[PDB]
Amino acid sequence: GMVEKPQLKFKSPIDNSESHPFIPLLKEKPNALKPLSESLRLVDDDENNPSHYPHPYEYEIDHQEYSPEILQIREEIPSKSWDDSVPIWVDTSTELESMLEDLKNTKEIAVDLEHHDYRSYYGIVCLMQISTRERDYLVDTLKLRENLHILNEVFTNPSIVKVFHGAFMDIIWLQRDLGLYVVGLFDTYHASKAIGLPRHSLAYLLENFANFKTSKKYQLADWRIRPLSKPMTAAARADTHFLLNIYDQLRNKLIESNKLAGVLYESRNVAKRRFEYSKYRPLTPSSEVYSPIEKESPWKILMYQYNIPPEREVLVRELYQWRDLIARRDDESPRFVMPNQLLAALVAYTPTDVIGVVSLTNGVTEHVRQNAKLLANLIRDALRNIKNTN
Ligand SMILES: [Mn+2]
Ligand SMILES: [Mn+2]
Repeated sequence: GMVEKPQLKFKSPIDNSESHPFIPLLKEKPNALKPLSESLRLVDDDENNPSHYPHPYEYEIDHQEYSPEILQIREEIPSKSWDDSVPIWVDTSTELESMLEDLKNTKEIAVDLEHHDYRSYYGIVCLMQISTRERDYLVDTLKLRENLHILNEVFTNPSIVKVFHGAFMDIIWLQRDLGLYVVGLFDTYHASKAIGLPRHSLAYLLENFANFKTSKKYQLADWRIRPLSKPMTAAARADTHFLLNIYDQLRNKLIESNKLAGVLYESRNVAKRRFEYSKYRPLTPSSEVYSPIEKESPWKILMYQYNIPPEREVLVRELYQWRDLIARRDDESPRFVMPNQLLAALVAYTPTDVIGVVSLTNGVTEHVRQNAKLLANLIRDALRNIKNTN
């Protein structure tokens, strides 16, 4: 079909202006050790790190003690039979409340998410998967975008282990879109590395410990689509359905070889990762902070040198900045507005009228088609400025 942009239905409108450092969406702060008061303040310009808000749960992540049953080798619990249950679809505040009540009665849960970034500037969390020893949950993070914050009661309860595989970006996505934080994380990716398994991916773990073969024929899928297709519903359920059992085996092996403390340390730091706008990103790019990383051509004159002439970097740069502004304005990804190959195509052929712009041998996007005149003017200016100057 066409898929209507889910953003249009968000309770709170999106803001890509980036006129202030990221502000935590957190209004309440359960399992608090340090009041939310001190949390929402600021950290005035340093030199390495410009002004910004700190991670609202950083303190707890450092002080909150782990569940004593995590340091103990325990009899593992096999994953429940896939066919013995259906994944529980959650898309109403009432369904959300019941799941929540259920999660509060666990010792650990497995969590994962599905994300979308083609038709959104920063990106949007489209689905959340949660598994208990007994059931698999599929949460519509689109329809419940503003309600999900209540999961912090469990996501920040240090008495409940939250298991994720390589959650470095998921931690970022969770705060940015849902204002969710995690205290009591166990990252199976770091567990796999510490133990020294040949491969460290989720698929590798699923294949060898749960005899489940994965199909990456969905990491390019569109998670905004409602209802979810059977195959996508299954592939999402598979992210958390087998994870707690894998958690048991890796944990026991870590205790058995005295490496658990290191994995918990690595995990606390994954959970401490803070999301910030590229504009207010710290100088030295560290793993402690994340800011939007262009998924396309090198800022300005690209290295994909489509034989990019000398005096055309000004043109290149204007196209880049124009693209970014339109992307931000319409809340779209830069590639949806204009992919590097098209941008490159414009710079290479330098069309100066609408006909030239829309008939580019390569092809054209809706945005380029709708701004053909502006682009033809922009390009014409670039050429005129060249013929002059020198
Ligand atoms: Mn994930
Ligand atoms: Mn997935």
